Amino acid sequence: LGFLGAAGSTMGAASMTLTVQARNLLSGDTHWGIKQLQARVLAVEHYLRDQQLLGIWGCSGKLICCTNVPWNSSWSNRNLSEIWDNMTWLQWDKEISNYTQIIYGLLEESQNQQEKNEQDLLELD
Amino acid sequence: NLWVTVYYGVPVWKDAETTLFCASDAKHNVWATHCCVPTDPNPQEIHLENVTEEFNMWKNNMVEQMHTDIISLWDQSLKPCVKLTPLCVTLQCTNVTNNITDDMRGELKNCSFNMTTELRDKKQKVYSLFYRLDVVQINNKEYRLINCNTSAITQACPKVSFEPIPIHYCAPAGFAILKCKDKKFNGTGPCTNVSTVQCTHGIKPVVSTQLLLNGSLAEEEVIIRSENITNNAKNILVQLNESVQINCTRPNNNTVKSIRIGPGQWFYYTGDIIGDIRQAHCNVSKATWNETLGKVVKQLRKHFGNNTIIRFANSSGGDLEVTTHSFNCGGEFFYCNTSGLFNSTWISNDSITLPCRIKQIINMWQRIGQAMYAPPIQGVIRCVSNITGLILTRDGGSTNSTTETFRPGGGDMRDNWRSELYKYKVVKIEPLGVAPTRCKRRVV
Amino acid sequence: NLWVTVYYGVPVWKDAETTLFCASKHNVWATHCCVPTDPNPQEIHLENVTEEFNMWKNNMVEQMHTDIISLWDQSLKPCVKLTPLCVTLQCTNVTNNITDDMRGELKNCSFNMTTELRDKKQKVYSLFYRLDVVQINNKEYRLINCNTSAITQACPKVSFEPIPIHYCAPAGFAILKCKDKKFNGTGPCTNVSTVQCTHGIKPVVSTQLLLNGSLAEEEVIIRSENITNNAKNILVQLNESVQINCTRPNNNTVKSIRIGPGQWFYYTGDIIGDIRQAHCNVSKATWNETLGKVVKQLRKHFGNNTIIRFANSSGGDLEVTTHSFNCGGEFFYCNTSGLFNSTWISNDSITLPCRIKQIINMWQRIGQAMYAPPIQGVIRCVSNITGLILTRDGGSTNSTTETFRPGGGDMRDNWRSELYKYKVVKIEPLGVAPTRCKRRV
Amino acid sequence: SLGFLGAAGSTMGAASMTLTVQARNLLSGDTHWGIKQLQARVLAVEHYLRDQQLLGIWGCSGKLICCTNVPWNSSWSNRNLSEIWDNMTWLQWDKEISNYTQIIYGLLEESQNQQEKNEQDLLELD
Amino acid sequence: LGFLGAAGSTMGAASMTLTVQARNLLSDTHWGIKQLQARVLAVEHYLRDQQLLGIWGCSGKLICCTNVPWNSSWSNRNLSEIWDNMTWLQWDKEISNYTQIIYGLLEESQNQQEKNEQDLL
Amino acid sequence: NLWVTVYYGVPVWKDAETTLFCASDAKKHNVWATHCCVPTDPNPQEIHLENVTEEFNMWKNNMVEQMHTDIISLWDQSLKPCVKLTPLCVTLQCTNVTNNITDDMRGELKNCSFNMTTELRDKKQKVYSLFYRLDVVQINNKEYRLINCNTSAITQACPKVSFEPIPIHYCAPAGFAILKCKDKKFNGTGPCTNVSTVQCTHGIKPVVSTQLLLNGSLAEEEVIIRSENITNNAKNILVQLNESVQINCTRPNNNTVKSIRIGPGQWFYYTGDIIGDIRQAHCNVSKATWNETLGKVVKQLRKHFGNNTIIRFANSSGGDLEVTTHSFNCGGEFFYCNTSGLFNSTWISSNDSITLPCRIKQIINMWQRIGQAMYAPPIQGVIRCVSNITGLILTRDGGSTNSTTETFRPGGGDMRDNWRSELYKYKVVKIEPLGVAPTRCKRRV
Ligand SMILES: *[C@@H]1O[C@H](CO)[C@@H](O[C@@H]2O[C@H](CO)[C@@H](O[C@@H]3O[C@H](CO[C@H]4O[C@H](CO)[C@@H](O)[C@H](O)[C@@H]4O)[C@@H](O)[C@H](O[C@H]4O[C@H](CO)[C@@H](O)[C@H](O)[C@@H]4O)[C@@H]3O)[C@H](O)[C@H]2NC(C)=O)[C@H](O)[C@H]1NC(C)=O
Ligand SMILES: *[C@@H]1O[C@H](CO)[C@@H](O[C@@H]2O[C@H](CO)[C@@H](O[C@@H]3O[C@H](CO[C@H]4O[C@H](CO)[C@@H](O)[C@H](O)[C@@H]4O)[C@@H](O)[C@H](O[C@H]4O[C@H](CO)[C@@H](O)[C@H](O)[C@@H]4O)[C@@H]3O)[C@H](O)[C@H]2NC(C)=O)[C@H](O)[C@H]1NC(C)=O
Ligand SMILES: *[C@@H]1O[C@H](CO)[C@@H](O[C@@H]2O[C@H](CO)[C@@H](O)[C@H](O)[C@H]2NC(C)=O)[C@H](O)[C@H]1NC(C)=O
Ligand SMILES: *[C@@H]1O[C@H](CO)[C@@H](O)[C@H](O)[C@H]1NC(C)=O
Ligand SMILES: *[C@@H]1O[C@H](CO)[C@@H](O)[C@H](O)[C@H]1NC(C)=O
Ligand SMILES: *[C@@H]1O[C@H](CO)[C@@H](O)[C@H](O)[C@H]1NC(C)=O
Ligand SMILES: *[C@@H]1O[C@H](CO)[C@@H](O)[C@H](O)[C@H]1NC(C)=O
Ligand SMILES: *[C@@H]1O[C@H](CO)[C@@H](O)[C@H](O)[C@H]1NC(C)=O
Ligand SMILES: *[C@@H]1O[C@H](CO)[C@@H](O)[C@H](O)[C@H]1NC(C)=O
Ligand SMILES: *[C@@H]1O[C@H](CO)[C@@H](O)[C@H](O)[C@H]1NC(C)=O
Ligand SMILES: *[C@@H]1O[C@H](CO)[C@@H](O)[C@H](O)[C@H]1NC(C)=O
Ligand SMILES: *[C@@H]1O[C@H](CO)[C@@H](O)[C@H](O)[C@H]1NC(C)=O
Ligand SMILES: *[C@@H]1O[C@H](CO)[C@@H](O)[C@H](O)[C@H]1NC(C)=O
Ligand SMILES: *[C@@H]1O[C@H](CO)[C@@H](O)[C@H](O)[C@H]1NC(C)=O
Ligand SMILES: *[C@@H]1O[C@H](CO)[C@@H](O)[C@H](O)[C@H]1NC(C)=O
Ligand SMILES: *[C@@H]1O[C@H](CO)[C@@H](O)[C@H](O)[C@H]1NC(C)=O
Ligand SMILES: *[C@@H]1O[C@H](CO)[C@@H](O)[C@H](O)[C@H]1NC(C)=O
Repeated sequence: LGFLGAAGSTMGAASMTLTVQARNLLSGDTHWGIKQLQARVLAVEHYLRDQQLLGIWGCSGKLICCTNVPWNSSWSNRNLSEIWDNMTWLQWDKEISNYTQIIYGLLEESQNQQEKNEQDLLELD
Repeated sequence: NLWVTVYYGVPVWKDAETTLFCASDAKHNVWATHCCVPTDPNPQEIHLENVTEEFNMWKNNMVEQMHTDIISLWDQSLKPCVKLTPLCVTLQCTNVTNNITDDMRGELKNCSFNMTTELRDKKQKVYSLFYRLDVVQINNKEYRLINCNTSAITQACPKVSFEPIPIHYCAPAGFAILKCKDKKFNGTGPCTNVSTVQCTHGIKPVVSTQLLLNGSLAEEEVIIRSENITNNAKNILVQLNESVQINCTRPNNNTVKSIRIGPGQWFYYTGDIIGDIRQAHCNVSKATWNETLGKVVKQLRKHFGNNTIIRFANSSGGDLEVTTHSFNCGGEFFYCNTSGLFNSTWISNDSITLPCRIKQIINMWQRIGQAMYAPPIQGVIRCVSNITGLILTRDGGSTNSTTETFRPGGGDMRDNWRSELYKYKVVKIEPLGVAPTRCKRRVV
Repeated sequence: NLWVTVYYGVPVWKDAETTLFCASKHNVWATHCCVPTDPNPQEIHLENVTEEFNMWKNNMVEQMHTDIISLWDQSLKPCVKLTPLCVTLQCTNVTNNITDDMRGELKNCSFNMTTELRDKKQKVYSLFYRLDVVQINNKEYRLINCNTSAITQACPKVSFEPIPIHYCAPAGFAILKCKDKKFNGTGPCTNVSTVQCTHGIKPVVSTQLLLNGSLAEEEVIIRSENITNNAKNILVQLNESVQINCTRPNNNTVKSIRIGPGQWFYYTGDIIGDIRQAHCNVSKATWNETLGKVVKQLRKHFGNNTIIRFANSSGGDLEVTTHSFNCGGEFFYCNTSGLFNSTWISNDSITLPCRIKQIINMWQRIGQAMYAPPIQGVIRCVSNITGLILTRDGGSTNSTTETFRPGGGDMRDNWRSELYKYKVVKIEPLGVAPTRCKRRV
Repeated sequence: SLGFLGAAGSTMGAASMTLTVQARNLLSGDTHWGIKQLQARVLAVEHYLRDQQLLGIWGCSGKLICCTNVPWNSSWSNRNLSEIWDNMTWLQWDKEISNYTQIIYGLLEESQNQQEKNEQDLLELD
Repeated sequence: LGFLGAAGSTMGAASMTLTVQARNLLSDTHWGIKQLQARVLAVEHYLRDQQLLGIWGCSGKLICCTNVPWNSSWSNRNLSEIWDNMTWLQWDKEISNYTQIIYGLLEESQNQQEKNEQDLL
Repeated sequence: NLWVTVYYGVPVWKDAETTLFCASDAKKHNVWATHCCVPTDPNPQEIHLENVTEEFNMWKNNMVEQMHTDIISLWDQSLKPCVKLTPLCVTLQCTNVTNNITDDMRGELKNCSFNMTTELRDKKQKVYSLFYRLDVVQINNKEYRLINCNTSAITQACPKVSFEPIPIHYCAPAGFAILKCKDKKFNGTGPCTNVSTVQCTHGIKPVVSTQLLLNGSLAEEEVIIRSENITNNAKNILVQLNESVQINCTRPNNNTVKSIRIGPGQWFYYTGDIIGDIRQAHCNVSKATWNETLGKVVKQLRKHFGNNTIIRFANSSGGDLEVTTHSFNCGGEFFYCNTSGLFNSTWISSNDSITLPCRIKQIINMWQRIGQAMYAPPIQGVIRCVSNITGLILTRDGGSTNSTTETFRPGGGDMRDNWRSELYKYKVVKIEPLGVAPTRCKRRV
């Protein structure tokens, strides 16, 4: 399908559309010219912020990444079978509201530790 | 077995506000000049399977942008044009008396004044006819133009066409336009048939005050949409599922003359008139009108009770711009009397002829401080247009008589675009998210 | 033995220039600085950091100058022009209810102005101050700027009252603060911290003496780019404020006319009651103690065996020789010679007369004249002196007696006071260092 | 954690654990005024991208800390390693050298070129 | 040697300058806008190239080997001609507008590889 | 047994339009320099490309189009803050200047008077001045108005602003490169084998003139004649000379310039009087040089027309002064010089400098646009300028009956042609870093 045809997709099914969603993110009177110029700049800023975060978390090389952060019961209490193919991703997303900063902080810290540990030992005399 | 996985490129979005740009493709038309992007929307439609969305037309920021953008284009288009400041002089006038019917007695005045010309040193005496609506007595009598005590007036440039053409609004990267596909949607429902486009439908900016012209029709039934049905002080936007054809003319054959005032600045004169003097008129089929209103009433009573009697009275007192049906017909500005359309009470072929007046000074968008002068148009004017909807208000002040009254409404023009784009929403794309996987990062 | 290793995100910076944005109802400042500031200062004190500051080279001063000029020019852009009024005036003196501290100061003028219709003229009467009117030669007069510049009426609905202004760094930049007690404006500073934005600095415009600014804290602090060089101004920051109560005592009437379609002109009309000169009241006791404190601090720069005298101002135009400020929206010019008479050898207030002027050539710029519409009623304000601009009279022959004269200068020096503590730097995330490891291959 | 540049007083070694905060604060989050603001945003982006491009070129993309295959030259600096990492901050370090920037970058560019061409030959062989 | 210097060199030889080119791709209201528009476009083109290398799994390498088989239909020219005699300009003329075909194929190979790894982890 | 190999930083490009930025050197109030505040590099680069071929087409070149667009804009922006002369167009009363003038230049000037508004709105002042007849049109007793009064507002150019052309370098934005053809003898309408890449163009002065190309690039080997279509007689022929010819032009009379205030800081300048001799403006070009130069051009034309042809020169078609004469700016004044003295002879199968008269006018419809006008303040003192002719613009009459005799005449057209000549050797391309090729490697899985 095309962009967003995955809207009704389950979390499992949705994994096969990560490339259509990703490829469509980039690009397609004084006051008019400025407004459109501003819009283009903002699109770039949003793009870069997302890339920076994936970089920081160590998942910049993939559309799908396993992290070194455990899942918390304070975030959700559902089964793997409940979530995959028995859940539509759009709803899964509303269900994780307010957990964004918690999760990001954890991703940053676990990545900080992994890089540090590798520097101390794999690079060791 | 409890871990975190992260994804990029997930099909997720949030309600969002961004700036849209226009595009249109089909001479010196302002809309055509401005909306320079080619469109050609061949791949636009993507259906979203298993999607329900919340829409709310009354909070549509796109309406606000159209209002803003339309005014901006209008003003910009009039900047490189002739200023008529030099015409704020004492004007001497007498009555036009020749070949005038009763309906037009005193309507036109024969005026003259001392105008400047190319050299500062030279003056010229000129003559013109005016509609009484544009001229005020000073107090053989002396007059001034109505705008001179408030602001300078600018003459619109004759080559420039403001004729509305379909305009498509296109999203910037990172955004999408989401559309409701529900024939019974009243503007705020949780639509269960949703699709998206990158650029929307070509909707033309037709501007009017009592009834709505050249819009879309409802697919199956008349739909009555209001932000608060209960609130009497709201415009009710009624969309018809059938159009009503209306024919409207300006029967007098106008001679247009022009005089140079400045180095390249020219002013257009009304000249004189060929043919007996008559007022302007619009014609609506009586039977069609009666069927149309009855259809509205049935739906209206579904909201207000099917044992209710509904009176459709004419407009309330107020300024011409408020009480009449105002529209642009062939470049001319008409102010028509709609009382002839609202004289029935609903309980359990000839046309309707509506007299109309013409005014050349327009305080468009009700923004006081500026005025535009509409040059006279050579010959006669005829246009045909479709009534695709209307605006009503409740009169209120009920006595629990179960007899509601709905006079015609009015207001700014935001409601006009809200009606046409009631089905569209804008969202932002959000590519990142996580899930409760059982996979841990595999590390040394 | 050692290898090159590189890092990203290294906490270092370089001196740099950039554009700071402004952040905080018909007030020009409020309108422009529509962006709110965060409620949280977010200041990080740095440990083990010394930084070098130089207030005389702080480019933030230049930015503020540019920004203020822009706002004034923008603000007057949509206002009615008064060029239709550059006509010959017929004037006589106002002689009734005169105390003679203003004899001939105000004149009664009349003129034929254009009304909204071009073919109708009207006789109008008004009262003008001598400062705005010159003789052409019941004599023929003209406004002072009708031979040099266009005159624009400031819009009656727009306030220019200064509000605190905060400047904020763009991403990639940071602002460092000095905050070193008794710092003289230059060199290494050890009380350094990092901030996102400056505090709110109110852009009060004045000459000779600075009003409603920051204090010197514990001691009076005197700063100059060069102590010896008499070409430099001396910025004296007081450690306590001095209040001054200033008024325009006459009860005025405001009248207006249409000079065009939607074009209204405002004028002084009539005066209710009798005539009194504008004036400012300064406590002498406070003032005399204040000056002594200033001298005690000046002594560390010139020697404690030197005798000091304070002189009145030098010659120049009104904007140069008198103290100037905006009070109630009116423009006051005050004679401060009475404040600088004494010598220091090793309620009892003073009243300073003031003058009122309506046509203002702002910022020492010529070609853009602003007309100040009249204010009805009586004007009163109380302002705080927080510092002075002084110069050393110069001409010294090493006589051991020195004289300091009130100075003044470009508005940049006033902003230089509150911008004293701030510096902006660019962040440089990359760096290289030696280590033990070689890249794994 | 002190936050952005709170590491200014930290030793070079200690400061390595704050590289992430410094990275986070590099991205953001009247006709003339509008232009000035656009210029500011564009330049910030250009600087960000230039640093990322170079990390790519030098083969350290995705890392905050990267070992290279370029040996250290004592002509740039000849100091005790323990003094560098434990008794100096990064700001002091930068000031200590404030040189040889182009030399180092040239060495990094080439050592990456050597590594990628060697990988290409080996992979075509197997 | 220099920016786009060895333009006439063969495709194989040309590998020696690919880095110089990469390093040189990054840096009155009407005038100011023209310049901003130019800067923005340069950024957009740059990011699109990076995005493509990302989606194909080549973002970490200047020179990338992929698993997409070569189609003799696109070109039946020999490696002995392509790397040793032809230049990149000539080659591009002979790519005969099949670039987008290859892009679609590269994208599919990458999708398969990322999914397979995730199932294996 | 092949797969796809992906490369980044690939040395390929495409023809592409983009704008260039303007740069200038370190050498006031010069309009060009004021706009082009970006300095050029002290050390320019050029890389010759070995085993390179390219194609140039000067007739389809957006570099020229940009230069035109920007030069117009700059001109107009420069006049934005200058005093408008709107109040100046009042009934003008004139008599002819005949008492001090020789029969030559007699009748060129009129002595006119008018009542103009001064600093105060209540007053007018009586002003009289000298005018060229070309700026004044009769109304009908003697009664005149300014010639462009009934077309547009006239703005006085600001007297401090210099328009003297300075070399301008156009520089590529990142992602783009400028290619140039170094072939010693080519017409730039096709393939080139000596090609190099540069960051910026050679500086080109923004000289404005018609039917004659002044202070440009000189050909090095021979006269080179180029056109878009040789057989199309409706097109201009650009002739690039390989030897320059010096032309000495003057405005010989010593005037007096006066000025008045017409408003609050508004100054108007006009010619007050003339002291001494009154003579027509003129230009002097060596005859011998001209005949040899023209002969070289003819030899070059013969290469395209035949061994037995007859090459006739004649003057241009009649029409507006602006298209008919060799217009140019000399010392800041606008000259409209005769052409016929140089185009009379037919070529068959001290130095007697030719003197041509020049007209001068102060109201100019700049850039051949209608609806705008500028007034040239009078310039105080005697004016002399000496310049180099580096090229010519001619048309062929066509309508051939194969008589073998053909006529060439001076002619003009859009001023872009002047810049096409200077830019005939440059092209702009977009750099395209990605590409693919077949390989013997596959990824490890
Ligand atoms: C609802 O929708 C309808 C249908 O589109 C609109 O009706 C149209 O209104 C426009 C504007 O008045 C009409 O266009 C004008 O037609 C004039 C007459 O043209 C005749 O001859 C041509 C052939 O040459 C026929 O195609 C045409 O049907 C007529 O028989 C022209 O003279 C007008 O020209 C104007 O502009 C030119 C420059 O472009 C000037 O030189 C002219 O002097 C003049 O100013 C113009 O083209 C159009 O014909 C109507 N369509 C139909 C089917 O009748 C309604 O107006 C719209 N309602 C609302 C409220 O918007
Ligand atoms: C092709 O190229 C030639 C270059 O030689 C051009 O001819 C030159 O034109 C310029 C512009 O008018 C001349 O420069 C002017 O010269 C005037 C004469 O003064 C002479 O003596 C002084 C003594 O120091 C010299 O510096 C000066 O160069 C002259 O030799 C000056 O009075 C002018 O200054 C005034 O005008 C300028 C305008 O920019 C102002 O900036 C100044 O403040 C001042 O008001 C000016 O310097 C130059 O002299 C000419 N060269 C020759 C032959 O002498 C041709 O014009 C050009 N072709 C075309 C198409 O024009
Ligand atoms: C342009 O073509 C010439 C050949 O005409 C190239 O010369 C080669 O030089 C290398 C050494 O650097 C030799 O090993 C080759 O054998 C030469 N080629 C031939 C056919 O003899 C020259 O390198 C080419 N220039 C560029 C930039 O590629
Ligand atoms: C919507 O639901 C149907 C089952 O009724 C399913 O086959 C289809 O794939 C779903 N749509 C999407 C985008 O997954
Ligand atoms: C989950 O979050 C709570 C806070 O609500 C915290 O106390 C707990 O330690 C967290 N557990 C894990 C496994 O992260
Ligand atoms: C986030 O917190 C709010 C608090 O009111 C809650 O309503 C909402 O459901 C939460 N979102 C989640 C847990 O997805
Ligand atoms: C608006 O809607 C509410 C709920 O239906 C109703 O109570 C209210 O009366 C409405 N507005 C007014 C002013 O009637
Ligand atoms: C409605 O009709 C009445 C009947 O005379 C009239 O007075 C009134 O003005 C009409 N509408 C308006 C504008 O009030
Ligand atoms: C008016 O006032 C001036 C003060 O400048 C004085 O010189 C003059 O004599 C006065 N004239 C009259 C009428 O007394
Ligand atoms: C107004 O104009 C008349 C013209 O007769 C003149 O006498 C009178 O003095 C003028 N009045 C003023 C105040 O200038
Ligand atoms: C200030 O400048 C003068 C010269 O103008 C010099 O003699 C003196 O030493 C300078 N003093 C300082 C504080 O640098
Ligand atoms: C002078 O002052 C008295 C007292 O307020 C007042 O009654 C009188 O009218 C004033 N005279 C004039 C000319 O204003
Ligand atoms: C960098 O090298 C230059 C070469 O002379 C030197 O002047 C400069 O001081 C060096 N940088 C520092 C500050 O160490
Ligand atoms: C491919 O063609 C070239 C040139 O004709 C030839 O040298 C080569 O042997 C052919 N096949 C291969 C790859 O050997
Ligand atoms: C010019 O004007 C004078 C008036 O003195 C007249 O004698 C002469 O003939 C006129 N010349 C022409 C050709 O207009
Ligand atoms: C233009 O060139 C073509 C050859 O490409 C030629 O056939 C044609 O006749 C030329 N046009 C004219 C008017 O000679
Ligand atoms: C005659 O024509 C030939 C080409 O056929 C040319 O090479 C030769 O130079 C010409 N000779 C003359 C005298 O024009």
